[PDB]
Amino acid sequence: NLTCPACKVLFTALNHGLKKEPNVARVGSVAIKICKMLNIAPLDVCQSAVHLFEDDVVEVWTRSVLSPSEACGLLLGSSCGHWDIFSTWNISLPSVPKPPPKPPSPPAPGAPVSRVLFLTDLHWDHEYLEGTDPYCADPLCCRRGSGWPPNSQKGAGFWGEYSKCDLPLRTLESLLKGLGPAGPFEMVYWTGDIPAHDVWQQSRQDQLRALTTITDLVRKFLGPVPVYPAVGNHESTPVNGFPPPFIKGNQSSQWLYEAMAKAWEPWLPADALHTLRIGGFYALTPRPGLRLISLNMNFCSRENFWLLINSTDPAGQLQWLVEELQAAENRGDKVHIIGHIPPGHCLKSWSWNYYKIIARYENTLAGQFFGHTHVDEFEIFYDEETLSRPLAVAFLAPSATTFINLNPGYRVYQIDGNYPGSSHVVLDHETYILNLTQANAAGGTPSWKRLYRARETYGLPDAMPASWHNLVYRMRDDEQLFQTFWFLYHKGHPPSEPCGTPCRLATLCAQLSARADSPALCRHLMP
Ligand SMILES: *[C@@H]1O[C@H](CO)[C@@H](O[C@@H]2O[C@H](CO)[C@@H](O[C@@H]3O[C@H](CO)[C@@H](O)[C@H](O)[C@@H]3O)[C@H](O)[C@H]2NC(C)=O)[C@H](O)[C@H]1NC(C)=O
Ligand SMILES: *[C@@H]1O[C@H](CO[C@@H]2O[C@@H](C)[C@@H](O)[C@@H](O)[C@@H]2O)[C@@H](O[C@@H]2O[C@H](CO)[C@@H](O)[C@H](O)[C@H]2NC(C)=O)[C@H](O)[C@H]1NC(C)=O
Ligand SMILES: CCCCCCCCCCCCCCCCCCP(=O)(O)O
Ligand SMILES: [Cl-]
Ligand SMILES: [Cl-]
Ligand SMILES: [Zn+2]
Ligand SMILES: [Zn+2]
Repeated sequence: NLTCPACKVLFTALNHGLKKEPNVARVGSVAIKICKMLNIAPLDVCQSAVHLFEDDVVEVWTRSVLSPSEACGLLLGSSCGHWDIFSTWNISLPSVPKPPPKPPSPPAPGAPVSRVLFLTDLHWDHEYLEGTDPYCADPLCCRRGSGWPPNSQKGAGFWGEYSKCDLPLRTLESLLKGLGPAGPFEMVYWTGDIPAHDVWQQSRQDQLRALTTITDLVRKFLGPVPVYPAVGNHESTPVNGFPPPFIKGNQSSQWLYEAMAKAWEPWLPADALHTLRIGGFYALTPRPGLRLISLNMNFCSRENFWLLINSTDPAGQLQWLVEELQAAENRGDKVHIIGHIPPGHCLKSWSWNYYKIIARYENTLAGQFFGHTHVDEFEIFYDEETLSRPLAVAFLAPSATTFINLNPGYRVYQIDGNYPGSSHVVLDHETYILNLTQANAAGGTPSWKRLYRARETYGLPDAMPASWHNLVYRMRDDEQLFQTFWFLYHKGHPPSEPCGTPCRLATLCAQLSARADSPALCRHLMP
């Protein structure tokens, strides 16, 4: 009734009053008070952190949740406004009828094989310090500010520590030198997450220092080998905050996207840098017959608060994705996709609109590779209508960082080699680790070793989805087999707590949940 305008007026005033930071500072003070009461982190971390966020978090709030149109529609109904914050949305596919489903034929004898190294979640802590308390109250330890191990306890290890601690640069430098046996590689995929988890005290200069430093360190050791990286979530500041392109000004993400451009011009062509400076994604031809696609999965992130304003296909990334897939289908080209956050962890509507595009172009896809989870995992795609036929699989390589309680490690994919008629699909992959227990030991030397090989330990005929599909339900029945998977799940450093059946099924359910908030995919695991 007459309350409808009063709503629109009040929200307008508060939004204006939030232009003035002193009130925002008060509003910020409250968020801190909550931070301590909820024990997200020690108070030292709260104050620093909140001060970073309040400015931008309040901006989106004024532009979205507390916008008069949106808010009034919620309290009073459609009569007075419209509430659409995380409303659902759809993507339109082309008018081309999908060709009959078709799987790749296995490679012929003597066919060349390509090696592709996969690096993700390096997470460099430039403040990392040996001897400091690994058990500190702060969300990140083993550094300056962590203090020192109380009561004659062992401090942070020299190369790293099995705890909430990221890596020292020397351990990262060590990784690059020990790729001899893992190589030679034809190209590399790098799905971001370079900074550490010390978000409560990260200036843009701190962020870009890691970008440049780490980028130069890679290009140096790799040399002529092209590296194709993707955007991670820890790479901007504030973390997870990735304003879509329609946002402009100093609060835009231009500083980051343009900084990446300079650092990566040697690796990428012109048309890819064009789109990268805009939305943090790109595509290009790495070799004849293949088309690589790097996605800015921060436009699917629940954490991206900028999506409150408009969560509907930010940057038109999905529509841009379809353009490329259809083009490759016309050419007959295959496709690999890399991104940081895997689709199973995206926003619901985003994830579903993605699932369907996979289903449509199952024949075009030759690979999907992701990270962010820091553990060794995968996710299988099925036909949309029935979720019965597996049609694609994504690989969730484990992180390089120890964060948390992990052995460092990276991933290497053996794929169909560079030759005409290549399917460009994965044939096998290998995982290498660093056994810190032995490296940080007295008189110990860093030694990278192959933890295992895929088809070897799991005895698979191929790396196609069906093989993995069978693999999942197999482990549901056999206990000892999962205990092995559990071991490799943690890069050779599993937890102490045994994984009970509920832990097991939870883990296994995730392997099928390539789509968010859909219990039907875990129907077969428990009746
Ligand atoms: C990384 O290196 C560490 C080195 O400590 C490995 O942990 C060690 O693994 C050995 C055998 O795998 C185990 O030690 C056992 O000790 C018993 C008696 O305590 C002895 O009878 C056995 O012959 C064996 O030596 C134990 O799990 C562990 N040792 C210690 C001192 O912690 C770890 O397995 C390595 N990780 C990888 C992925 O290779
Ligand atoms: C919310 O956003 C979607 C698309 O994201 C952005 O929205 C536009 C405002 C613009 O910034 C685009 O460049 C971005 O992609 C909007 O839906 C799209 O709207 C455009 C028209 O601008 C249209 O061409 C597309 O077909 C639409 N696609 C979809 C999936 O909706 C939507 O209108 C935005 N809502 C508001 C209130 O701005
Ligand atoms: C009545 C509706 C119930 C739910 C409302 C919840 C919103 C709370 C957010 C308040 C943030 C504090 C900012 C105060 C800014 C004051 C500006 C006054 P001025 O423009 O005259 O200077
Ligand atoms: Cl140190
Ligand atoms: Cl079928
Ligand atoms: Zn990470
Ligand atoms: Zn991440």
